[PDB]
Amino acid sequence: GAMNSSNYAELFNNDIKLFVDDTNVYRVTVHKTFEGNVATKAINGCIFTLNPKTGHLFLKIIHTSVWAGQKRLSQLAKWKTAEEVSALVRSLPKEEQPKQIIVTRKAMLDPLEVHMLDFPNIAIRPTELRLPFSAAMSIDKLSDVVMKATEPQMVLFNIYDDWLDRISSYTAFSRLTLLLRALKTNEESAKMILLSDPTITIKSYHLWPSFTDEQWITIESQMRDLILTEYGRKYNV
Amino acid sequence: MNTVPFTSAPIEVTIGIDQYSFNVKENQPFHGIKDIPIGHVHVIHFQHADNSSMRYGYWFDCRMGNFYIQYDPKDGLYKMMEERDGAKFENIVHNFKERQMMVSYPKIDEDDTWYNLTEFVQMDKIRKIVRKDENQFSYVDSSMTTVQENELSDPAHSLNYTVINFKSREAIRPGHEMEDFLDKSYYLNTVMLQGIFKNSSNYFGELQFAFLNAMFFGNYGSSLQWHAMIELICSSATVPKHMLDKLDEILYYQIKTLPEQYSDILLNERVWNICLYSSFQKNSLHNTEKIMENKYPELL
Repeated sequence: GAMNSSNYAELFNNDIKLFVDDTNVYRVTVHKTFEGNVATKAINGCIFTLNPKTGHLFLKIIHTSVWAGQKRLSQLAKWKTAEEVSALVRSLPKEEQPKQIIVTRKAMLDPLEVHMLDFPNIAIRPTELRLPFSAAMSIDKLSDVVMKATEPQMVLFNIYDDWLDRISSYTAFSRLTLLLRALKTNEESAKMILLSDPTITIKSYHLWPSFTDEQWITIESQMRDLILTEYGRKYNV
Repeated sequence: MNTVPFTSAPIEVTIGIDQYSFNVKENQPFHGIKDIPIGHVHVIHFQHADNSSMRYGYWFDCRMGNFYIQYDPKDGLYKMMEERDGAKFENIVHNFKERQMMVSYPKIDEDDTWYNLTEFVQMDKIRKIVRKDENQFSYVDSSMTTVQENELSDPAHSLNYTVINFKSREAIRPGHEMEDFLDKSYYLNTVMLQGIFKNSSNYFGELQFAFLNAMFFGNYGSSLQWHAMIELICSSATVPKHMLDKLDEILYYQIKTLPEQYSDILLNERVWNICLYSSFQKNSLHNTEKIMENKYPELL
């Protein structure tokens, strides 16, 4: 059944699982036409498929050509996501295939279930958590590779950089969700926090800056402050 | 016109014959039902006065044999049996008719209800859904589960309806996942009609039989089957025009006949709202939609 606060530690046990987030699959800019009507122009998107235990991110880039001549794109986008996730699972060796796939949006359940009929032992699960994976395109290196793509492409990342050398998966996931929650609530401020000290850099092979343990505590504290502030504003409290 | 004699009526019981029903008192001199129309299947059914639990009954066709009812005090129910001695049977019936101890199948001449509810129902198909090959009639009751229910436990006592499952490999062609899930025409027309049922008549027959078992015995798996077979048609974009028109008639008489007070449990809100208002065939069931709106607008 559904993944929630109560069974949260299950994410970091030794049963392979993947989160699938489809928020950024179908992306458009809305604009006016010469005649003064409204039209959309699609831009490249991505499926965000993440092992929360290991940090392995399967970033399937969705090139705008996949929508050409198609109708009901927001509905197609769910099925295209399900198709690509099923293709990913089939591409993996048996011992790497997940035992569970957790979809961040309930509308992915039926599309993914139907595409995974060949895998009856892989459980498709919703979640009650409000996870911030939509903010993945606020990570500069992920946004860059999606926008530059000229054809469908899968790009592999570790979204935790080297953090697991020093911290556990639970703590790594907590840091990731705090970072993404901050970038979602106030991207400009979040990004200011992460880069304010020019001496801390992002390794070529990493996504986030190379903070010491002590600097991560300061960073994490700055992100929580950002999130609470915004919240009182949003709600006036 | 045929007759189903009763040996006796030792326990107080409400007896149904098709859409009609009579209360019989303990040891009342009831000896059966005469003037049963030839040409249709029929169902005689029972609910004991002391246990309003387990409605049960027998599907039969008088053209296939001479059948009677006899109470069994060991198993505690009214049992249908076949009398093979034709002369012994005619003599029993004639005596009971002479003593006027039989109720008459009370069909109004203008009334096509039973025909309309059983138009495609055939005894030979009933006997494949209800497997008990030593009898020519078929026992059904409130508690019997379907093959599909069992998959999700005694198989001899199952209702072997055709399994329909919208998220199954049978329903979904590899490579046509979205297409086949959103437009079930392939599953309806190729898998089910051409493949399994062979023609629309056998499909409607099973649909009608599932409804009748839901209505007369409160059989929940039968209700599930009835709704599934409706939903599979309504969720198909491509259905023969003759099927849609017949479906409207079939469902109209089913909704017309349903007890008004049972709409809460025998009618699945999601299916009916989807079928009448969202599905491909939302505009193809005028009679059924009109009677549903005037008779059960709460459900919608």
